[PDB]
Amino acid sequence: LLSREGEIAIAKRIEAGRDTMIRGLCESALTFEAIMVWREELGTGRILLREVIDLEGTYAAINGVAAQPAAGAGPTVSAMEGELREGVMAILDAIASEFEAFRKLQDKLVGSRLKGEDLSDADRKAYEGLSATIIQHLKTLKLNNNRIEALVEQLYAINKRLIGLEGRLLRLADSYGISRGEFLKAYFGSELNPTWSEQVKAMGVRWTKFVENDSQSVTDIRSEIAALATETGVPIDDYRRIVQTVQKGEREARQAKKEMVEANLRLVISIAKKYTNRGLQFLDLIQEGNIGLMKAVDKFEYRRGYKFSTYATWWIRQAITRSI
Amino acid sequence: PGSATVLTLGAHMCKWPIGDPSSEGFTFCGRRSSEGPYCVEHARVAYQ
Ligand SMILES: [Zn+2]
Repeated sequence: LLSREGEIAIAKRIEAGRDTMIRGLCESALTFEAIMVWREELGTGRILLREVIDLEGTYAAINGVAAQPAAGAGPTVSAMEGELREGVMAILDAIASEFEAFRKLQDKLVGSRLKGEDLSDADRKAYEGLSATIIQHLKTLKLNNNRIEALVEQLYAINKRLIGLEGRLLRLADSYGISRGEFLKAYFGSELNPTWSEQVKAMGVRWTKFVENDSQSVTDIRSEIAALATETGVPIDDYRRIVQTVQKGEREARQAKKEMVEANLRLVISIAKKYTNRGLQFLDLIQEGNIGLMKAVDKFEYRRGYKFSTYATWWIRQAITRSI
Repeated sequence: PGSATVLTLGAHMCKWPIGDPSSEGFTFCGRRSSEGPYCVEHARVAYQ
């Protein structure tokens, strides 16, 4: 069903969605703490190269060919790792340095908001630059899909805790007769403001009663919230935006991938037919084949000109065989 | 050079990518989509 141009278009949408995800993720301190831990665990053999990066994709990128399953003369997983390790460590190293630089301005920005003011125009432009170069760099690292998904999960988890704390504040305000709209307009954007409770008092008797009579709960929740802002190295409203950014990119990538899998079902089937009596049901063969297809999609590099279906066949086949 | 980025890419808008995703000037077509991710023109390019 897909032309070569359709295959490319899908690859590009996946890559763009992924980039949007990374773009959002790189604003959070946690994503780079995670990458620092992975650097650590690699350096000490706690984890293997293959769990951090897309091993076959990276190795294929050495000669600009198609990614293929690891091993009769082809390279084993250990072989690929041996070829790639030094370069991956070098990149993680360079990135560590750029993260430190970036995190200094993160702390500057969060602290600045905590005092009420904002980053100097220079410190801010520097922030922008660092962000850009870091996103590009991380792109050259070719992270494992599971690692990116782990980052996304962590980000969203934080967001769930935030939404909980805001829910509490919301009903609290409600009991003093402050509507959702009234509250959210008074609250969005000022989550780090130290003089918030004193400033909202000026909004009248309901607000005054709210933050004086129930000052305890209020200051507690706002403390917890502020702790999220600390745990992620960004102000709360920024975190809101990051989360939406990542969700958007994620949905684009997911949809593009889905389209690609659907469009290559026929291929999957035609491979499943060759493995009918080998112990598994036809539908099982299909689903496994699809796991393999999805892997081919994850590792597909359109820029290198190789035909998608014949490449995908290796991964489909590997998934089927392994299940058997 | 279309009228959308990933962020601004609304629904029923054409998801046809223009340029290199690594490029700062990367865009999507973003014209009215019809039965799928793509306008008729880009659907034609994308399929068969
Ligand atoms: Zn179009």
